[PDB]
Amino acid sequence: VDIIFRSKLPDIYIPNHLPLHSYCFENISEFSSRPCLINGANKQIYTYADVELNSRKVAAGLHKQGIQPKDTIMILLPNSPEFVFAFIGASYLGAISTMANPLFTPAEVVKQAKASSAKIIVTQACHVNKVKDYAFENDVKIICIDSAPEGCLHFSVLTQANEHDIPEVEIQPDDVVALPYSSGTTGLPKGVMLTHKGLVTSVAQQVDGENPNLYIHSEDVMLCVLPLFHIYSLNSVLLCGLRVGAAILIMQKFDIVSFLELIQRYKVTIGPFVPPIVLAIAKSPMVDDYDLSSVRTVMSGAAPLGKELEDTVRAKFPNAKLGQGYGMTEAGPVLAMCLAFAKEPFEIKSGACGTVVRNAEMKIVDPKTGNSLPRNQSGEICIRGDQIMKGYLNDPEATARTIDKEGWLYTGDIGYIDDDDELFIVDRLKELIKYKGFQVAPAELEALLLNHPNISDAAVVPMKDEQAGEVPVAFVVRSNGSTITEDEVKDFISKQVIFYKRIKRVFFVDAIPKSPSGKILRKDLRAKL
Ligand SMILES: Nc1ncnc2c1ncn2[C@@H]1O[C@H](COP(=O)(O)OC(=O)/C=C/C2=CC(=O)C(=O)C=C2)[C@@H](O)[C@H]1O
Ligand SMILES: [Mg+2]
Repeated sequence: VDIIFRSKLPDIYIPNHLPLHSYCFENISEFSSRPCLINGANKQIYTYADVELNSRKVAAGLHKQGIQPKDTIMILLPNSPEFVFAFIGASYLGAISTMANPLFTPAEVVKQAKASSAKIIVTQACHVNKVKDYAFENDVKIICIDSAPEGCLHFSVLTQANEHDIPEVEIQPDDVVALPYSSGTTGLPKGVMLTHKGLVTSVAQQVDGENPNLYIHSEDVMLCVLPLFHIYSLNSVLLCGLRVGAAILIMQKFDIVSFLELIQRYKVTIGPFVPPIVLAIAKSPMVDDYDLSSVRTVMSGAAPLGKELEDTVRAKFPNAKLGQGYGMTEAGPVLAMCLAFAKEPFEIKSGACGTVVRNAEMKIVDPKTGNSLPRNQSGEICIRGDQIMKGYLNDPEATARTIDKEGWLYTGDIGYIDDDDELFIVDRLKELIKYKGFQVAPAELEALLLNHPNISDAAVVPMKDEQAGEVPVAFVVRSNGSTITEDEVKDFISKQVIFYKRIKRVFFVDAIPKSPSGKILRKDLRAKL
């Protein structure tokens, strides 16, 4: 029998039959006049009323541009009010938003645009070159938020639309609303189908209930420095923030001076961070010149944090509850959330990534035997609940390998739960690399390397790194007679991928360590490092 773990919080009612926009704005009349989005770039503020209205106008505009229920738009933007209006606008139509890093290479963007069947790409003028040819050849509309080059529309064409022209629509709970890309537990990036039901469940798991797991309210100011095109910020910052009526302070990029100035100036109360930001706070000489006493909650997620950094956060944020959250795109994303963040807080331990969310079930499974394990024994973390993905777009085979027929999502993460129901992640079974919290899929890089006429075989694995947590390193077997150097390999990759996917070291070997079956012995390679 499976040994099942649950939250220390009781199950709650979740209205996951509601469309995401209906749920997120359910209580809007209570904070209609309150600030919703604060743009750190220009200090423009939009109220809740504004955000709901603009989203509805954008929905009408998108419909006029040809977006029907179940159609897809691609958002190719930095953190911005426009990102938000496009995302919520598509939700109103029963449509889907796929989101991507605006700094992706042309090849990377086009691959995702093709895979997702995006009908419209929303971007900035400076990135039109990345998609122009593809979009013209395929009649994909390009909408720019700043200035429209030839053959593009301005975002104003969406906001000019009348909110009363939103068509009648019957959105179902299992309808897809968000399509972030993730490589999951093996292979290439795949389209993660996140539904209305799923996202409502995940948000509720965090912020709803008499004692919410992550207590945020309508007087909080939450920093949005994490990218909205990734699921952490999208769900835990934007969607959770909207649900409770919090102010969301948008930053387009991390800059230490801007970051500190904004926290001090706006009296930021919620800090959703990743370990590299925590590291910058611990290391920077200018931090001592700032008043960060306003921050009451500091969360780190997306990558391991560790004891040394956890300590200096305490010092630099004297009034904050500090802890971690643990998410995975396929999981909706949140699996576990620090209970020190609760309205009535629980005691926590350093290095824990939280307690499994309420209205969910967790088990720990030995990868060798398939046996579910008791407390204080490490194995693969698995989760079940309404919050998880519907599956991978156009990939039933990968879905079947990732979520079993009893509804269990296998994360590829190794951990244990202790006597206080605190989850600790100790290792990663899956091949995924995390550079500053960003996914790096080795399979993508390995495919590129194997394509080089002077490379016979290759394996990409994480190497531990202070600044980035992990960096991608390549083990390369040269073809016979090949003289390709470390820099030549690095350059070959650097010309084809976004910066964070770059190979930082190349180790040349006679053979890639493989199992008898020929699967890369990644654990063996990590051990060599
Ligand atoms: N706290 C963590 N400690 C160690 N590893 C972590 C942690 N969080 C994520 N990971 C590793 O990243 C993988 C998922 O990559 P992904 O890029 O799919 O997803 C994320 O990272 C999302 C993390 C979130 C964190 C929050 O606190 C939150 O509120 C909402 C989301 C996952 O399978 C782990 O290997
Ligand atoms: Mg319905």
